[PDB]
Amino acid sequence: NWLPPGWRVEDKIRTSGATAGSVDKYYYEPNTGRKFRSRTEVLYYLEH
DNA sequence: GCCAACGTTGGC
DNA sequence: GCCAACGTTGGC
Repeated sequence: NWLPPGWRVEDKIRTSGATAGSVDKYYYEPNTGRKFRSRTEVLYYLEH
């Protein structure tokens, strides 16, 4: 994508409820493994 | 207070 | 209706 080196993205499928079958993505910072739950939040972190 | 789970919201 | 960013919230 436009992500830097060592950034991992993970799909998690919603298993239950009305939204079941929906996918949420999560972003992992390379050498810290810190977790962000959107693209707006990650590029903000990288921009500041 | 953190956060995983699932809900809500509005531009498309 | 889809998408996905973001609201909420109860169990830890």
